[PDB]
Formats: sequence, C-alpha cells, structure tokens
Amino acid sequence: MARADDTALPAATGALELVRHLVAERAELPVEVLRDDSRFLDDLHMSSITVGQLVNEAARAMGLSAVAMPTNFATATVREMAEALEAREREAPHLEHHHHHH
Repeated sequence: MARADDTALPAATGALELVRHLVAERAELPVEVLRDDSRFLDDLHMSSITVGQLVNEAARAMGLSAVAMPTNFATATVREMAEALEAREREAPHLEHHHHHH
C-alpha cells in the first residue's frame, strides 16, 4: 500500500525475497513474518558461522561465487544482506561456477 515491493517477492522472485526467505527459514520462522530490520543476531539470532551457512545458499541462487559473505553480518540486517547481494548481481562480471560437495 505504501511501497511496490510489499511482503514476499515483488514480481517474479526479487533478490530481496531470496535473502529474507533464506534468513527467515534459517531463523525457524516464515518469510512473511521476517522483518526488514531484523538483525542476523538481535532477532534472527544467527551466529557468524550460521549466517555464512545461509549466505552461501543465497549467492548460489543469485548466480554468484566469490560474493559469498560480502561483509560482516553479525551487525547487519536482512535489508543489508539482500541489498549487498542484489547490488553484486546487478553489476557482476561474466563469470559463473557450480561448486558441489558441501
């Protein structure tokens, strides 16, 4: 009603929903209840090690590689992680990879 994004994906999927989704599910909660200002520790309660676990899942979907964990998340929020990921893909090189076994 106020924004175009709104809960869940904006149109098809939206990188924003990808991060929030992976985070929400990793926090033992739905993506519809995931707050945009929910820290990866204050609320989501995701240790530095836990964050990297879900962060790797996002990069894979966004089609990244080295983007895995752009910066500290212990003090970041879903909006920051989602924005950082969406930013990279928004202007990333012509590189790609799979990397299995994990």
